[PDB]
Amino acid sequence: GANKTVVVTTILESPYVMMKKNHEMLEGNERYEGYCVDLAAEIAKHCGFKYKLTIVGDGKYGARDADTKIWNGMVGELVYGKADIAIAPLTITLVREEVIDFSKPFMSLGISIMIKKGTPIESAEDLSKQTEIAYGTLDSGSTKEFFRRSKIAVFDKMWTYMRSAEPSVFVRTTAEGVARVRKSKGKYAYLLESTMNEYIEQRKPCDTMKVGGNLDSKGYGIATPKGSSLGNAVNLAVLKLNEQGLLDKLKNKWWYDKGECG
Amino acid sequence: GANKTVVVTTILESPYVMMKKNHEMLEGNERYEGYCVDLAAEIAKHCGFKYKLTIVGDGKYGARDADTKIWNGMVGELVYGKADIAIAPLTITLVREEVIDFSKPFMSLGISIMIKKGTPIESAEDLSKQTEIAYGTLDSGSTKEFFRRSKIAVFDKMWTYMRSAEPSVFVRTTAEGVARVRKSKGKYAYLLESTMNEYIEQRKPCDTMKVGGNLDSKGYGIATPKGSSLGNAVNLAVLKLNEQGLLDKLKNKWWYDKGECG
Ligand SMILES: N[C@@H](Cn1c2c(c(=O)[nH]c1=O)CSC2)C(=O)O
Ligand SMILES: N[C@@H](Cn1c2c(c(=O)[nH]c1=O)CSC2)C(=O)O
Ligand SMILES: [Cl-]
Ligand SMILES: [Cl-]
Repeated sequence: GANKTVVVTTILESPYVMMKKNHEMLEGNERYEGYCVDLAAEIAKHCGFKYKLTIVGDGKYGARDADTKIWNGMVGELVYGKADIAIAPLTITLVREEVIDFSKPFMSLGISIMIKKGTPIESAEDLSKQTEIAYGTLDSGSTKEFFRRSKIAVFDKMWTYMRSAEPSVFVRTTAEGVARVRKSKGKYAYLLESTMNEYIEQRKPCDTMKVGGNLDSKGYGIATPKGSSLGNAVNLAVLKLNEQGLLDKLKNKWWYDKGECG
Repeated sequence: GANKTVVVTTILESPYVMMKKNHEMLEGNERYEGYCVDLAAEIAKHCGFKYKLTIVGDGKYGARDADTKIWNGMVGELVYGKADIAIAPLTITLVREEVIDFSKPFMSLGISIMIKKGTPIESAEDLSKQTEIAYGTLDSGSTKEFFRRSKIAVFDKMWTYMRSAEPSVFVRTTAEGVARVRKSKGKYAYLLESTMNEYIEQRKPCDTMKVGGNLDSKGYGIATPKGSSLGNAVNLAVLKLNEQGLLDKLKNKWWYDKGECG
C-alpha cells in the first residue's frame, strides 16, 4: 500500500491558523500561517509525510448531538474518516477521548477571565456573586461545556446565570467575545481559554487583561481516528518537539516576540 | 479469565507516598498515605478493580542502561511484567513512551529553581553565569536527564558545569537536596520539579523559595505495560477525575490545606 498525502483538518483561529495577507497570490498549504501551521510542518517533517491543510466545514471543534448521536466538528471529520489528523487548539476531553485518539498535550491551558482594563473583577467567584458585569462564553466548545456540565457550586451558579441572562451572554467567535469586552465599557467579561487570553493581552489596543487563576487545567492534543497507525508516530513527534524546546519557541514566536503592548 | 488483584508499583516520595506515622499498626494499602495513594484509590474506585501497593525495588523512576539495554525503575517493572500499573510522580518522556503506555497527565509541572531565602538568583541564566552559588539535581531521573541531553546553550552550559563542579552537586534524594539548600547558607541552589518545589515552600522551617519561570513544561502520567487493556480505562479515569475537579482538590489537600508557612 503506497503512501498517501495526509489530510489535515484545522480551523481558522488566530494565532493558530490564519490566511496570509497575500494568500490570493499563494497556493496550497502556503496560503496559511500561524502556530498550528508551523506545528503541522514540524510534525510532518519529523514523521516524513506529505500533507494537505483543509478547513473544517462546520466551524466546530467537536461534540455529539444527544439525539442523532452524530459527531460534528473536527472530531466528526476524524470519526467519519473525512480527515486523517486534526491539528488545532482542540481540548483533550473524556467524551472526545472515547471516540478518537489524542497525542499527549502540545500546549497546557485553562479557562480564564478576560476583562476590559479597570473592571472590578478578580476571580470567577467575584463574577458569580453579581450581575451588573455580564459574563459569558463561546456558544460551542469545551469552555461552554465546562460550565454546562459542572457540578461545582460556583461554576454551576455561573452556568445558571449564563442561561438566564439577557441579552444573550454567548458569542459565536473569539473575535466577537474580544470585541464585546472592548466595547462594553467594563460591563462584559469573557470566559475563554488562557492561552487565547494571553495572546489578546498583547494585541492593540492593549485594553484587555487576564485576571484570576485558571478555573481548570487542561491540554490541547493532536487528534487522529481511533486506532490509526499515524497516531503513535505523531505522539512521539509531539514529545520530541517539546523536549527539544521547539514548542516553547513556537509559542513565543506567535504570542510575544511581536507583542504589540510593550 | 477471572479478574486478578492489580499490582501497583510506586515509590516513597513525600507528599505522593508516605508510610503513615502508625503504619506498624496497619496492614496492606492502609499503611500508606499521600497524593498518589489517594489517586490510586480514586482510579481503582472508578475502574472497579482491587489492587496492591508495592514499592519499586531499586528506588528509580525509569531509564535504560546504554550497554545492557535493560530498563530499571518503575518503568522496568512494567516492561518486564513485574507490575501492572505505576502510580507515581513519573514524568512522561519520549524514550519512556516508546516502551510503556502513559495516561494523559494527571499533574503539570516543569523544572524549577529552589533557593534558600535571600540567595541572589532569579533565573537559570543567573545560575549559568556563575559558580559561587553551586547548583545541581538528583543523580537519577528526568530532571538530570533534561540537562544531560539538552542542546539549548544555557542548559548545556549548566550541565557542563554540573559534571565538573567540586564537591559533587548531585544528590541522591529530594530530602538531601532540600537539606543541602537549607544548610548551605545560600551557596547551593537545587533544580527540581516545580510541584515538589511548591510543596517544600509550604513546609517548616519556611526558609526556601521557588524562583524564576519553569525551564520546561511536562506532565506526570499513569503508566501501564504497552498494549495493556487496563491502560484505556485508567486514562479515561484520569480525564474524568480532572474534569470533576478532584485532581485540583487532591493537590490542595496535600500541598496547601495544611501548609505550614502561613
Ligand atoms: N479548545 C476548545 C475550543 N475553544 C477555543 C477557545 C476558547 O476560548 N474556548 C474554546 O472552547 C480559543 S481557541 C479554541 C475545544 O476544543 O472545544
Ligand atoms: N519525575 C521524575 C523524577 N523526579 C522527581 C522529582 C524531581 O525533582 N526530579 C525528578 O527527576 C520530585 S518527585 C520525582 C522522573 O519521572 O524521572
Ligand atoms: Cl495522495
Ligand atoms: Cl489475585
